[PDB]
Amino acid sequence: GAMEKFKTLLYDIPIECMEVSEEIISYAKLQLGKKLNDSIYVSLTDHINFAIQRNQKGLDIKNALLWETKRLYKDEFAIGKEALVMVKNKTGVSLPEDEAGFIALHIVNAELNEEMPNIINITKVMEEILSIVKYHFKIEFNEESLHYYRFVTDLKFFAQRLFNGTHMEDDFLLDTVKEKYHRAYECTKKIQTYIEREYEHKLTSDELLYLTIDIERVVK
Amino acid sequence: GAMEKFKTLLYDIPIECMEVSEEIISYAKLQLGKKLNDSIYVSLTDHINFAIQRNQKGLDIKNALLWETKRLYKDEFAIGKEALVMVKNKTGVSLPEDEAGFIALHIVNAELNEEMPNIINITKVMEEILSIVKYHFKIEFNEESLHYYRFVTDLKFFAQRLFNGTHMEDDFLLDTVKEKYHRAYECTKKIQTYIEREYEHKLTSDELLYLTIDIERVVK
Repeated sequence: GAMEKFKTLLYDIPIECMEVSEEIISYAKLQLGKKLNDSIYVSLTDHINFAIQRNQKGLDIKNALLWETKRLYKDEFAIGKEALVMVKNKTGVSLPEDEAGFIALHIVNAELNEEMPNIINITKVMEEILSIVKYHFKIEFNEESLHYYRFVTDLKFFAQRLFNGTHMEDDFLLDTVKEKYHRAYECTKKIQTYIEREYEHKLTSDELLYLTIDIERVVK
Repeated sequence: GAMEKFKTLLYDIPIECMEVSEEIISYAKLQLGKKLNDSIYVSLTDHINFAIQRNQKGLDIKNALLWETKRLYKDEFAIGKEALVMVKNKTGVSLPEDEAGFIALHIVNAELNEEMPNIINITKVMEEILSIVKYHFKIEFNEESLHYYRFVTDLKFFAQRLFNGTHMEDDFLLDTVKEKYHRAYECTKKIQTYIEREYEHKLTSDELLYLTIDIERVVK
């Protein structure tokens, strides 16, 4: 049919692919405890089928977002890791960890129809800090610059740490930027105080250093 | 059917969803010039359908990997951005940029059956630098630590810059870490020389600073 490709997989689907897809999703539902978009069954059936085909032809894939996925979508990644074990059990094929990341993203997609609290929290703090810098210097960001990319990535790092409750050193590296980049540091202090008072969270010396350099790079 | 969910979408698919899916994929193929897994038609039909449903019920989604996607999958993200325009043209709905990121990842998935040169290059350089640090200190990395996460993220940043040919300041921030973290800096110098000689690429003062701090944090 001319419209078959929009709604169904266009090939003879191996039963084993459907079996492992169901096994993975059953485990995902057990761990997450939330409803998942039924299309996850289609997406994983197809994904595992071609993941195996790639491995069989000697193509070892690489996932550019592997580490960020592991950190930001910890629960989905854990399921993705177990999924690779299930695939090995079913087919005898050992897929690279990179595939656990892609499986994790398929699960995230199936979860998009309900709010994701941790993501909302992290993005909220990022927005708040960006707002402080914009207002302090009365500037608009060049969101295409590599410096802005570094800045926003650092802010996500900070926000993640804040909501993970992870507790951590040496101010020697900060005392130096304080002198040369004093204007940027004035804003760093405002952010430090805001975060400590609003979230009872203390940024580390390293975070304050990165924040100061980031502000200097993006504002100048 | 008991197996329908593994191969087809389980609902009355709006014709408009298939229409915009085809429009987006036609453009993706025009821009990328490569073959795409036919399942991309199913994935995007379903994705846009629920993306619109989310918007209509007041759920504004957030994409935790938005910036990394924009940077690492530039071409796919550009298509994702244009896709949001096509969706607006078809339905009158303006989706958040976050959705452009998810659309980009669906495209990346459809491209996984052929090598992706840029990704291979970036990951190769990351591996080479990690190898230098491991061999220099005769250590094994605690890949679960936040310090390792920062380290590997920085390495990807460096590698991306290297293959993007992006040219950029002040060594004052490096002269300081040279004294306190001298052992780490000895390794920073080896990496700097390796990258300059092997790739004709010069790391910046900022990159050398981050690299030195990263090594100190991960080794100690």
